[PDB]
Amino acid sequence: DIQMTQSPSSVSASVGDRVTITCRASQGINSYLAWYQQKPGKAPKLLIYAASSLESGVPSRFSGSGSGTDFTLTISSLQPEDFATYYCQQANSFPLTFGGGTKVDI
Amino acid sequence: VQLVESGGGLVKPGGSLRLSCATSGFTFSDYYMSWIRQAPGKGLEWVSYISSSGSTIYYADSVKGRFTMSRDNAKNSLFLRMNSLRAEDTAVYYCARDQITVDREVIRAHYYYGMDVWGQGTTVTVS
Amino acid sequence: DGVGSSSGNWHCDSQWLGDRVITTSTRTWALPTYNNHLYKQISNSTSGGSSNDNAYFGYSTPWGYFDFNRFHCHFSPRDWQRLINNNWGFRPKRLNFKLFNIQVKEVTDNNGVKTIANNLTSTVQVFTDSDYQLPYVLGSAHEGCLPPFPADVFMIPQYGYLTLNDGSQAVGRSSFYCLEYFPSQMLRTGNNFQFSYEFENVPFHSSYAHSQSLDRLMNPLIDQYLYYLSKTINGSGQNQQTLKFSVAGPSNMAVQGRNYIPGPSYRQQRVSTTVTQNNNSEFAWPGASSWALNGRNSLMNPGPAMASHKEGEDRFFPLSGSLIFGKQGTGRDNVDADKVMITNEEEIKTTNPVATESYGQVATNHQSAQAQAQTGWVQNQGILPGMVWQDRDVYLQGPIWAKIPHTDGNFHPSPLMGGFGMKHPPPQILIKNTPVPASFITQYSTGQVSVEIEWELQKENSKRWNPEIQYTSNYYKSNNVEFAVNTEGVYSEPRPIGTRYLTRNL
Amino acid sequence: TTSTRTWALPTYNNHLYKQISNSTSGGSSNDNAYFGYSTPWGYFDFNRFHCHFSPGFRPKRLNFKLFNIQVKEVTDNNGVKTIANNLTSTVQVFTDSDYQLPYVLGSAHEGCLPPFPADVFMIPQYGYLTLNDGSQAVGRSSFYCLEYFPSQMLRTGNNFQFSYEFENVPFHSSYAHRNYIPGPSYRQQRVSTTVTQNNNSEFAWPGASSWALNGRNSLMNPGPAMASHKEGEDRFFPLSGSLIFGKQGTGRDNVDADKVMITNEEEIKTTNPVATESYGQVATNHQSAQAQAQTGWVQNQGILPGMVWQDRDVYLQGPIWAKIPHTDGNFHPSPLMGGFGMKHPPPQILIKNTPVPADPPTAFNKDKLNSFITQYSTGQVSVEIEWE
Amino acid sequence: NVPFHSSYAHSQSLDRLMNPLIDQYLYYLSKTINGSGQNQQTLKFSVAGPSNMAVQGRNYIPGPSYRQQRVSTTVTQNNNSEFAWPGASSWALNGRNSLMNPGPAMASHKEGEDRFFPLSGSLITNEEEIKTTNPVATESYGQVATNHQSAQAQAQTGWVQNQGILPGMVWQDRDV
Amino acid sequence: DGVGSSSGNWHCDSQWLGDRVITTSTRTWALPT
Amino acid sequence: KENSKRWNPEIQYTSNYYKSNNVEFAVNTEGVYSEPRPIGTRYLTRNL
Amino acid sequence: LINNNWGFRPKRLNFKLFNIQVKEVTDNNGVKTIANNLTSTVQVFTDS
Amino acid sequence: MKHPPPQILIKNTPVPADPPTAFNKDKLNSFITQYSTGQVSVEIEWE
Ligand SMILES: [Ca+2]
Repeated sequence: DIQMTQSPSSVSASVGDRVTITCRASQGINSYLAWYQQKPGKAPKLLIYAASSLESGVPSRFSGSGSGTDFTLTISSLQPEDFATYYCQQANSFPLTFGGGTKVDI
Repeated sequence: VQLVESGGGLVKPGGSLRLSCATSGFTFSDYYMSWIRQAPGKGLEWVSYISSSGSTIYYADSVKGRFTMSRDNAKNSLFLRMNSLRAEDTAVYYCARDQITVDREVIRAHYYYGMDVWGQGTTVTVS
Repeated sequence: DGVGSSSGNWHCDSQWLGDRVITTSTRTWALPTYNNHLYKQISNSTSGGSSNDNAYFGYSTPWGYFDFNRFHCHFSPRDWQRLINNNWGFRPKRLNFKLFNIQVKEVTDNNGVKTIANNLTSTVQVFTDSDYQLPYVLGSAHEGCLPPFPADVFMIPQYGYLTLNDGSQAVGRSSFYCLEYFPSQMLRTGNNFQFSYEFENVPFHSSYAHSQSLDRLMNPLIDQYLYYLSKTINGSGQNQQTLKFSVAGPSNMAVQGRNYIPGPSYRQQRVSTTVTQNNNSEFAWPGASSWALNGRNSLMNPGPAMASHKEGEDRFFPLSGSLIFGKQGTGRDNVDADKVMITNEEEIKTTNPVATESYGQVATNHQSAQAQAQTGWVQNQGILPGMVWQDRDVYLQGPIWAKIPHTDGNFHPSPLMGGFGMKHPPPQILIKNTPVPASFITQYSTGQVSVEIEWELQKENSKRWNPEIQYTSNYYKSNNVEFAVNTEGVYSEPRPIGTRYLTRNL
Repeated sequence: TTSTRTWALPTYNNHLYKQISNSTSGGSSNDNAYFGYSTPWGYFDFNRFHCHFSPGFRPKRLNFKLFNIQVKEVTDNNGVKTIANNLTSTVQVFTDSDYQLPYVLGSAHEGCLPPFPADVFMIPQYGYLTLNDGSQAVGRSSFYCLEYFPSQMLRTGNNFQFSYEFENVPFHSSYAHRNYIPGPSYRQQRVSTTVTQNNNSEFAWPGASSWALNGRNSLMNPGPAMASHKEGEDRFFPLSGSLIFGKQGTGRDNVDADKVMITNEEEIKTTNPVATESYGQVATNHQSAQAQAQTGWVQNQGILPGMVWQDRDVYLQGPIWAKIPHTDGNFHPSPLMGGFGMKHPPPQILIKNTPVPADPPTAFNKDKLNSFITQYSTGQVSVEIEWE
Repeated sequence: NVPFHSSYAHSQSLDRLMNPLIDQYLYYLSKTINGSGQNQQTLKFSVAGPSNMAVQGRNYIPGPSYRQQRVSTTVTQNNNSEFAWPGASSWALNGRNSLMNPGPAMASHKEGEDRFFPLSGSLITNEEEIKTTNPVATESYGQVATNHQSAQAQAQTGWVQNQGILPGMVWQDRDV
Repeated sequence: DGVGSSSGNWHCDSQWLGDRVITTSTRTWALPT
Repeated sequence: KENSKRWNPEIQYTSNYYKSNNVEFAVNTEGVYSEPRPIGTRYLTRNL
Repeated sequence: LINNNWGFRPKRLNFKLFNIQVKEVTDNNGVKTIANNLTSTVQVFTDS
Repeated sequence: MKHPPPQILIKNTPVPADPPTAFNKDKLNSFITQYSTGQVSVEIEWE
């Protein structure tokens, strides 16, 4: 099945910094990629769906791009709320797979 | 929109456990549901996926043949029945729903945009 | 009448009166000069003609034409909802067309800037072919239709036709048509054009779904008086042959005698929405069902009216069986599955066979003590006496009418892409810019076009006790509302809307 | 023709409407799955030829009468049962002339008026089916309450009558007989009345011609109109090809071959293909110096321009009319079990006994009354039909 | 009262009735795999248009067919066997096999081959005029799917030798 | 009138005709003391 | 009568299509009739 | 009514009582019997 | 008022620029720059 890789595994940043998280698939998944942010003790939240589309309610700073094998998640002007683990999942074909995750570090 | 999982418990290996998801705030029949679990200290792992009708169900290779996913439309709830529970089945189990609502007029995959709404989840420990 | 006097108004509304509906649509159009006022021979050779199936020969004309043939041109999404929820049937009755407020323009270019000005003495040639002497291209489901949103200004499509070809070359029987050879009215900035058209009698399109299935029409409480063969053997062993006859009844409903059978089928290959269920090979063309004509293969599209899938299998669709529309802003070539809208034909499952299933089985031999009974699968079945079927549904984005090809014979002329088949459809309406010689002056025209259609309704008297299925907007928060413009002003139709919601008895 | 019979109408389902399905009957099979309702109403069925006839043509007019209403109450004390007249009770009757109810009169069911005028017949219970998914129902399923239709109520002195005019249909052909060719064929398996000629395996269902509709397999019965057998072979009959009638006293299930009457369609051989035989041959290739001309058999054939055919014959015991389903299109609507196809056939005639409750309690209770007086009605029914 | 006999030849063919200059608004399935190799599956869709005219949606289809064996006027092209009767299309009525003559009205031959003629479909008069709406008497009517494709099973088609009437068919009768 | 003649019929119907709807409901009742 | 000029479709009371043991607003196996939910009168829209 | 209308209100009422039946419940020992009483009446008035 | 003086809506009818000369599917986004001026008079009888 299709595997997902997120580099870097973890990242540390200051408020206001620009953070980029990148994950790529073993095989092309078209534009069907979703980004999830999870906070400890809470269920995951969907920030970006279908590679470049931003889920409602989600802040303008969050963004995403890429197609085929390579995808990227970008956070610009990072806030206090933004520190958590982030997962990218390919929604192209079953079984749905998730990336290892990136933990943004204060 | 709200998903509430219940029925999580501590059970010995080989035990049978049934999880439920009570849903409110959205039409239950318009969405495809999926169970997703997260082993402690590890990334989330997809488990099963069921059609709005409940006619079509998909499973992960690991859980195939022992887990049954069911759907009751009249009283909104989603059920996962777990038989032959083994050691690494211990996870926080999440009830989630597809972002794309089922539209009868068109034939399409509903999982393309991911899962917008997730339940709090129920812990399941096997020992 | 005058340069400073408007020759028409903007009439854009629908009136619901009793058993009929009157829709009126006005749009704004622009007419370029095509082919530099020339008739030009075209062929696959100009296109490159990689295959004989795509080989063609024809002519491109300087003329444009008006196409209102889509349902969205005359119906708003609300009006369409009003009609499909409340009515068992509808059909067109009268047609009133108007072309007015003509504004011809002359384009002059100096250096890098182009300056546009009025030309008050120029004319615009418009005529309709009401004897149907020209090739009829309006039943081919082309673009260039009046826009669904009334505030959109649209560009008139160029007229063109095809005649008999041999490869890229023509034959002695091929025809050439000069549209100048027709009488036509010439309009300046004060002239207007109008005509009325009477739809010929057609059956109401059936906007409903059967509440019964063709095979369940029986009384569940009562036995038949017919018998069927229950047992051909008494048990396991040699020489066990016997004849036993059970009566057909509620317990076994499959064996009962029936007066009517489902309609014809031409099997389509099924393709799953979830791709990993599909075969890892290219079967779009090689696995398709087609029909050959004079040595040229043509895909069978959409084909006979059949159910898109069996109950409980929503993911599958016929390879060329259903109508596939585009979403707003979708590319032309090799778009992803999310981009398109694949219509569902499930409402006709009660009386029509599934497009991806065999019609049934037939005996392929004579059984005997030597030979077992053998059955083959029916991949295609023609019309049989005692068949009943539903025509393909019409959609808000879909075509309305087609022209019945003029022939010695036809069967059930209702067009396969849906809508109303007609021997004399609404006539083509041709338009061009009358050339002004300078080599000519670069020129275009702008105008207002209004079309009004009277629709006849068929109400339901139904006695059903429980509530129906209705088309409804979902009530949930969303960034946009369905069937409305977005922040950038782009109107979009998020979904196809079928016509079948209400139910009838079979 | 004019017929008069005596009927008896009981109380079905104890004045209740009830959901039914193959889950209520325990049927596992998917082909036999169904969903529907049973109604307290009964109905009259004269759709068989024997009701109007004793031992070309086509119906014209219809006149129906219901009279001599006698409503009986039944009381049981200990072992004995006492029957008494109830003079104030009513019997409800109406016809569906808008064809708004599911039409069950074309399925060749039982409960028809007796062929012998001295027989007293029991009125059959009315029920219908709706769309089903397995045993469950879908949202498109419709429920009908017949109490929602206006109906005439009859005490013992009241009578009921109405008349119906058959719509134009072609004369039924009752005779026995290149620019033209024989009609279409859908092949049936050939079964022999001499058992030793038959294969020693069970092929009733496995070797039968069928048609699939929404994932369910329906037997092809009786099927398109085709000759039963070639000239000279009378020992063969199509497996699902011909109508089979039971003899008087024949059991319900698994009767021997001598208990049933198998009709033959030998008369239509002149214009129709044999049911158990292939339609013909077609070239399967392009011949050449290296390739021999090859042919293949036509097991099933549809309509072709230039075909002619005869319909299926009608019998004294067979059905008269059917209702053409309401559809966008049809071809040769004449029903396959025989008879006259009609879009507006003779309307269904529905009848039930009005419930008379027992003593209600002396303190108000909101629940519906489940206690009633055991009751039934009986009477005379007459139907008059003009034939051309 | 009879209908007028048609004494004209269509100047158009049933499949070319489209406007050659304009795309359809309908999509077809263009590509089922991304590239060569394992686990490549995808659904790509394209607009039907002038460049590819075979895949466009059409409202009407050619008439019914019952195939005739193809026989050449050049004796050396034909097979060296007696196939007059054995390879001839026929219909059976009450045990007696009747040759199909002339049969349903169909084009005698494809465009470019005038040496071939239907074995029993010809009155040798030529029926090439009706090809515009009618299938060739010696050709299959078309292909149909014979199976459900899957990850295990390739999509399989099969040839239609005879096709009865379908709704939406148009045809020409035989010429006088 | 009399014992053996019905004094009314069963009328359950709904009619839609323009701006008006006519509902009609017939039920069976039992009255104790 | 409703004479709205609203362009986009309304919200309408509808019966859901899904496989279920009973039909809403119908009798069950025992013949008991039941009304599954309370139905309001307010679906169509007006300007304020 | 709800799907296609902005408003409604009742106009005319029409009421009918018919096919009255009066039963008498004679009880002897432990057995209760029901029979028609043809001479009994039912009092019905409306308060207008 | 339940039926106040009605709204009076006005716009300039769009006049497009030169079309591309080869048929395009999209709506026309290029228009001629335009505006309009006029005299408006309203009369009301007061009691
Ligand atoms: Ca549909």
